[PDB]
Formats: sequence, structure tokens, C-alpha cells
Amino acid sequence: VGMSLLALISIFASCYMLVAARSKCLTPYALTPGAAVPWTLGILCCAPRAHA
Amino acid sequence: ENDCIFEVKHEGKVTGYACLVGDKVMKPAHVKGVIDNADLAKLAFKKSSKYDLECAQIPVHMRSDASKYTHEKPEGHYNWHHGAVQYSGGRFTIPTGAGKPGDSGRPIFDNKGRVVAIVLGGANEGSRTALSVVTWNKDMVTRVTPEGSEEW
Amino acid sequence: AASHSNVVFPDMSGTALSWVQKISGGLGAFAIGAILVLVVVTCIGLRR
Repeated sequence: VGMSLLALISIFASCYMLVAARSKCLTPYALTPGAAVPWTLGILCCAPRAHA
Repeated sequence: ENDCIFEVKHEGKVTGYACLVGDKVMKPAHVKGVIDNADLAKLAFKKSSKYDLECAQIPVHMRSDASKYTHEKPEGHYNWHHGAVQYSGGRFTIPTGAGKPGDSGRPIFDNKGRVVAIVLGGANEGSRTALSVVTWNKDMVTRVTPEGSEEW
Repeated sequence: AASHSNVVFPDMSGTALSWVQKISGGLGAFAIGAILVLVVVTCIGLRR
């Protein structure tokens, strides 16, 4: 139980860090009028599908 | 420029038009029908679902009746068969109503007289309906669809 | 009478199923390469 709990906390913390990184890199591009979102970051991170 | 836009017929009535640009006959793919010109109707046309543009190569004889094209799209005022259109901020805007569903092929010209766009649809909004259009960037053809645009 | 239980299916690393392994491995590697190249192209198209 303890090992599995630690594994879950590790997985969840890592995944949260990943999604936080997703935010910290993509939110600078969602608050701009022009949704460029260059396909490099568009592929590397799942792109919000900006709607021209 | 009357002999450069050819209408597409469905059971006796024009349901859109197929434009003749740049050594390519092109049409809004989603509209159904047959080219009115029989000589051009018997050509094979490569469709593309994700771009809604069905095109083919114009026969060598009638290349002359084809309009000139451009890719450089400065901010400003462009032409249309229904009055004028405005290009601003990566969108095309028309007076609402100017666009009727069913004239969904006709082109958008520029001040110098060369095709810059091919309308497909309208996204109705306020006094200025946005035009969902398939443009040609310098080497790609790109769809610009505002939300809720309805296929003309 | 036979003095062996009549079990005949070769075990892996015998030349026969090793040949089957190598054919399947190479073909499936080429297939997963096709899958990968499709994914790459279609993702690029999704973003382009």
C-alpha cells in the first residue's frame, strides 16, 4: 500500500508538473490577438486548436 | 471578368460557381453539380475534404480566359461581385446579406485585378459577416473559417 | 509404439519459427514505421 501510494504520488506529481509546463508555455500564446502557435510547439505540446 | 467565372448547375439551377485561376480550374468542393461548360465538365477533378476545394488543370486552349493571382495580402480594401470586401486582421469582412447562400464559388479580387481568395461560406455576425475563405499563401492553400460559418 | 508425447509445435529459436519471427519482425517494423510516418505527417497537417 505504501509503495503503491508513493508511486501514485510520484505519477500524479510528475503529470501535474507536465501539465503545468504545458500551461506555462502555451498561455503566453493564448492571450495574444494572433494565434500563431508555431507548429513546433503545436506538435511538441498538444495545441489548443486556436480558432481563426 | 465575366468570361472567367463559370457557374455550376444542379437540376437546371445555378448552385454555385467554378472559378478559373492560375492555370487551375477550381471550385468549392462541398457544392454539388456539374460545370456548365461541357468542354470543362469532362475533366478529372481532385477533391480534398479537409480543404473543400476541388480543382483540376485548365485545358491548354482556354488558359487565356483565366485570371491572375496573388499571395501578398496587405491590409485594405478588395473587390467582390457583391460590392466590396475588407481584409483586416487576417479576416475578410463583407456587409451582412451581401452574401447569399448559394453563390459560394465566386472569387475575391484585389485592387490590381487578381484573385486573392475563393469564398466558401459566411459566419454571420453584426453588421459585417465574416467570409470563410480558402486563400493561397505563398506555397500552401489555407482555409480560414470563423466559428459557425455556414456552408453557402 | 511411440515413446514420446506427440507434441510437435517447435519452440522459439528453432529455425522454423525463428524465420517466422524474423519475417514478422521486419514486416511489423516496416508497418510501425508507416504508422509513425503517418502520425508525423498528420500531426504536422493538424497544426499546419
